[PDB]
Amino acid sequence: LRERQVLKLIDEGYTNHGISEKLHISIKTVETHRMNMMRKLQVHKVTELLNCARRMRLIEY
Repeated sequence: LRERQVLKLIDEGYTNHGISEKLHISIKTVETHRMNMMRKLQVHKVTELLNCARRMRLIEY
């Protein structure tokens, strides 16, 4: 739910600063989610996992 919304925006690009501006000033809170998010799909980091949700690995848009 929470890791789905972020992983959703993250997939479409959204480091943290943006997430904090979208979700709310809580880059820290995300840090906790980022970890869980990875332990959900089983990746590594938000960056690596970001591509997971992407499933393209282009980084063009």
